[PDB]
Amino acid sequence: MLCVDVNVLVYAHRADLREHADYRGLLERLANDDEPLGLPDSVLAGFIRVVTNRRVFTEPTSPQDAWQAVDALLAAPAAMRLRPGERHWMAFRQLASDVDANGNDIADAHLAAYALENNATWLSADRGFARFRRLRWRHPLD
Amino acid sequence: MLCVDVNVLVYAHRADLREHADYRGLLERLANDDEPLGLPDSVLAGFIRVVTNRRVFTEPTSPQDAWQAVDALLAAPAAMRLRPGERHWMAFRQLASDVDANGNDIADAHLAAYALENNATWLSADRGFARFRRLRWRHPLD
Amino acid sequence: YRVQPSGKGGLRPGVDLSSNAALAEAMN
Repeated sequence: MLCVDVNVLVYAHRADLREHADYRGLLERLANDDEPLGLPDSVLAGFIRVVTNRRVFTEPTSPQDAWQAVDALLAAPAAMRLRPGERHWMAFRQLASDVDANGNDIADAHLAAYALENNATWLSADRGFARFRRLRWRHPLD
Repeated sequence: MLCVDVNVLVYAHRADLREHADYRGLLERLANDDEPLGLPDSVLAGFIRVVTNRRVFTEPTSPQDAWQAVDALLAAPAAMRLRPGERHWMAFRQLASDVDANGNDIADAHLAAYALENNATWLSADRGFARFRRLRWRHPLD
Repeated sequence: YRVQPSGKGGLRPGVDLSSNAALAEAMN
């Protein structure tokens, strides 16, 4: 199973961004592939918060547009929504303990826990994920 | 059941902050009360992220200290950690739809969903929570 | 499944999508 971060969804959706052509192709391929594409609820929620956000974009995506994009992706044959498992809280604590996580590292550990609990690859633009030795993390364009 | 926001935990633990005596008493009263104190995993994670944050505090609480406080709160008789339930995703969508949520509203809706799913009172310092008519929200000091 | 692309006008100044910590600071 491959799990993806907020950045992968944002690049795939926003045409204005330079990274968009690579991300849109990657997302369509992951969504229609045999391997399940794991989508954490926090990732789906994070993508809506970022695209619709006035601080992030001069012209924010409409919430109605953001929700339709989430709905279409969840519709994809590979897509599986992930809700934190009973294992997610222990996995999050183990990841946080591994790096002595502080500030935003805690947010990363919480996102990372979805991949660790599922033994899934975690795809993120952020290379800070390299910090979690236990985590299986790859650059999305790798 | 009463659910509490990150600010309520943060005020309770930071002696330096002005709100601390009031928040510390309320939190201790909630933790030892018969009505369950519902603590979402996202709220517990958020409290560690804020207390240990270098931008937020000139001297951040240590992660070791932050986790021991979380472990202590969990040990309290009222306290129940909450994981999102089967209805959490639909409840989050309903709250976001109710206010046309955009940007940070999405984060508030996701947190508010733990209270709506559990039919719990949401205690938050933020008065913006009044915008969710479906939510039962009260200021914590009230 | 096909992405339906949307958006125009780019990012606000100083915002980098690549870093979760920076994006979090920019949003609040």
